Parts: sequence; C-alpha cells; structure tokens
Amino acid sequence: EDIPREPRRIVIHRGSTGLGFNIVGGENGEGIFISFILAGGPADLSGELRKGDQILSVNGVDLRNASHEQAAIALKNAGQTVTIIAQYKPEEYSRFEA
Repeated sequence: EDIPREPRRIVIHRGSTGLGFNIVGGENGEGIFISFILAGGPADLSGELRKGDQILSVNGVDLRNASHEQAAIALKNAGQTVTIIAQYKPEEYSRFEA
C-alpha cells in the first residue's frame, strides 16, 4: 500500500462526530492506537489514518507515554484543526488487541 513505515503527519478537521476515530491502549506496553475509523468522518476522508496506527503526537502534545484518559483529553482539547503524527504498527496492534 502507500502507507509508509515511518511517522507521518495528518491534518484532521473536527466535526459533529469529533475527529472520526476511537482509541485504545495507553497502559503497560501499549501506546495509543486507533481501533476504529468512522465511515465518512474526518479521519476516513483524509484517507491517511488506519486502524493499527499509533498516535505519537497531537498538535505537539506527545502521547507516547500517555494514559488513555490523558490521550482522550488531549484529543478533545486539540481544537478544530488537528495535526496527528501517526506511525502504522498493525502487528503490535494485533498483539495487544486481538
């Protein structure tokens, strides 16, 4: 596919269904991962985010060592235009989530 291995920058605009994705992780050995992408939501329309992406940063707020609630608050407070730094790690996601 066209998804690279290294971190990538994706710009999302918030709407009436939020940023259009939901998250898991943030405990133990597991960072913040996208578990669900809403059909037609902002993340879906970008074409850029995937289930199994780890969110490394949101608008400059580092989420590599954040709990789930710290990450959910940072996403809720990130404003209308949100820049997500994501890194695609589907095998690590499957280890924790399957």
